[PDB]
Amino acid sequence: MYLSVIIAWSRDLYQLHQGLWHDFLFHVECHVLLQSAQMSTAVATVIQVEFQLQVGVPLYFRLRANPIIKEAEQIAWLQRKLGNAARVEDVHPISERPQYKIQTVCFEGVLTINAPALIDLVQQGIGPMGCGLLSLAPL
Amino acid sequence: SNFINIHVLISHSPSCLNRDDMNMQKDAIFGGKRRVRISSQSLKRAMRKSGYYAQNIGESSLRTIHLAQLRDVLRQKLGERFDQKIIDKTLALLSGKSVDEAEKISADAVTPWVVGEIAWFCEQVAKAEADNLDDKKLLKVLKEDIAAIRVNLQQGVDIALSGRMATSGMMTELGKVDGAMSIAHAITTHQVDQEFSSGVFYRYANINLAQLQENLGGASREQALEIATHVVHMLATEVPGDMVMVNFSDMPLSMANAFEKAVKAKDGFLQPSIQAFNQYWDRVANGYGLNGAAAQFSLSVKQMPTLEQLKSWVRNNG
Amino acid sequence: SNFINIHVLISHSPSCLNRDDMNMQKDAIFGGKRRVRISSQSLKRAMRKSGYYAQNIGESSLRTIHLAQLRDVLRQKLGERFDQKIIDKTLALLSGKSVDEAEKISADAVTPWVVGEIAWFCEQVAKAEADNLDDKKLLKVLKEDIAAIRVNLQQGVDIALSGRMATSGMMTELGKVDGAMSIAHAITTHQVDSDIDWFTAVDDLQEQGSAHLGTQEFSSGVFYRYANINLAQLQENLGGASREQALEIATHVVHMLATEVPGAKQRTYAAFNPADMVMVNFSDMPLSMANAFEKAVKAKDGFLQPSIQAFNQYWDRVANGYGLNGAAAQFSLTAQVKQMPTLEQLKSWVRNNG
Repeated sequence: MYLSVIIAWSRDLYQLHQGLWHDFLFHVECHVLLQSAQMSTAVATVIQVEFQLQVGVPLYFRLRANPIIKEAEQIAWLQRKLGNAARVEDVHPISERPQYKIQTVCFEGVLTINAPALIDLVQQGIGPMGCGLLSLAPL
Repeated sequence: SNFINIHVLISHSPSCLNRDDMNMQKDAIFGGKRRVRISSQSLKRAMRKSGYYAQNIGESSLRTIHLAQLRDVLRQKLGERFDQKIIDKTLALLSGKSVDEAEKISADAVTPWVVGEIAWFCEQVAKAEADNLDDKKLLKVLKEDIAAIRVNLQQGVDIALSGRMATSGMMTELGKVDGAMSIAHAITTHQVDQEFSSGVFYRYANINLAQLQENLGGASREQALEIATHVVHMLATEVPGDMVMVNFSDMPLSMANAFEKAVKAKDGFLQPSIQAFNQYWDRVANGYGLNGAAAQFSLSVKQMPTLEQLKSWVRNNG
Repeated sequence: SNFINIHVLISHSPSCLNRDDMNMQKDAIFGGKRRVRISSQSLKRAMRKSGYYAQNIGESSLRTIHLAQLRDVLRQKLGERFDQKIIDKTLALLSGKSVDEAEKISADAVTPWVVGEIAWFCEQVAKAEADNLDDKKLLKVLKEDIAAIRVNLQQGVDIALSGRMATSGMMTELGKVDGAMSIAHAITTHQVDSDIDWFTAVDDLQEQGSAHLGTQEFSSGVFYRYANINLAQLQENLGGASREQALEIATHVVHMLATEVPGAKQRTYAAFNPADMVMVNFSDMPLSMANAFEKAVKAKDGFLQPSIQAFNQYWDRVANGYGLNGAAAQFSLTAQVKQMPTLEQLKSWVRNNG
């Protein structure tokens, strides 16, 4: 898997994914973070990892998603969609501003890990436009 | 001593607590590191709107700025005990805004109100009407005795604790309340960006007893101490949406600097937080020669077995 | 050794101890970086109006500009001592304004008064009245001896410490006071990017959102308080008081500077912190230690420890370079610096002239 990107290119979100295309998982920082299955255009300028991981290891996480308002419903949604890949250890759901409609929500917090299912969940994305990329980090 | 210092070092989750306009969890930089924060007014409304407060202290204060729906409310609550005219005149004189059948009358700002106090003012307005006192002369007569109005504040304690501001009407000279409490913003004792750990929050508050007694109409030190105990509890427990330390003193004292150097621990923050609190406490008490009545409740100075023992201990001064 | 320098690295907690007309934290650019600031006048009034002052030094001066209100206050406080005419005349002579039954009489500017001083003057005016001595000759003979009036300033040490300015009345010649002390602004040891508190005012009678919304600047900080006492000037300002008395006043000031905190917005932020360091450099010429933090201090396990390390290092440097001997005596939570484990121990060390 390849982590990498500066999209000028931010007309509409459409032109974002259409731009990077010239599937993969971006996620904005517009500026951008970009996860892809493969490893530079004049419309998209670019500024390789397969993690080892382990079971029962705590990892900070961030994720833009499309839960389709209530905080309880949001957190429940997150733990449901996370499946048995990892137990949520703690989370704050940031009710982001609507995009163009798409009501994105940014789950930031910390997971404990329950491993391959997690990998597949990362490389597949989560939920129904920037949404879906799960970013992970140690502590 | 006159100042009672409360140090409810609580512990729980650093998420979904307090949000700003962008719906993010409130924070603050302390010791050059980010701490998760809960605002004092948040804690205050959480306390004064909770059930414990309703069971031990009494009814909360009606904080509003809309005076039309308000005159509606006092009309349909003091309808029997007073005439309509007198209730309207009382609200008008008290707020300064000319009351009418307007359905849209606003005060200068959101102020807390107490119904009993208003009733008392209505009584004095009745006496005025019968004896025909000028509103100015009446204002003089009322200025003579503030304490009574403050016992009408005994009805609404959250006001006597956290004060009230006024910039219009008779209230200006009769309704200015200096809050008895003083509550710090809740912050974590540790950097919030090794194993997972729940956040540990240092809450501080204090109570100026004399000011509380004055705000309640000249109540005894006992009553003030009781309300103080209630605040100790509410601050030690309630969470919007472990370790306690009460200590008497002559001048207010906060222990936040114990956690200036942010607490670092790879597996649990509560124990090094308590050790930090203890260290800094010793250094402060020794260095500034404080010998006020302590009472520390922890599970790891007059120690205490439970929280209720400390509660009662407070209720009995030292 | 005429000069006593007080350095206080008081560490603080999240608050808004001092703000401006925009209700934003006062600041100051130092070392090219923004520092949070507490104005010297704020510290001075905080100490002046404190309880510790009221019980260890006495009653603080009455700073006003309204002479009608002062006329009534004096008519009440000194009414059993003097005739009304004497009090009026004394006030008129001291202010330069005419004191009648006018509801509004204004002095030139805000002036600090002392009731004892005015009583003294009232006695003078009485005796002059008896000798048929006109106000000019009275002003002359009064001007001949100033020390007595400064005893009358023994009852208003905040004035003797921070000076008085006159532009009208006999005060011009009689009440001009040069402050004994000397106090800096409070500056933070490190760069500060202030936080903003998004606050809301919920109406218990509104169906929609809050009835009010807003923001409020706040931050934490490791401040550096500086002051010094001119001392000879203090003895002079109090009528020729003893050096021991002056040192007593000075120790009181040290304590307050290590202790008192401006009561601004504390009812909702409660930054009731004590000073985590005090360093009373007894010395010969006024010396600030602010340049220890010119190069803004960077956090290493908090701001406090590196702040103190900076302070001590720079102090060693200045002491070595300028051959700066004279008593030292630190205090915390260079061998020429006697370490004091207790504040009271330090204060007693100061009372004993170092």
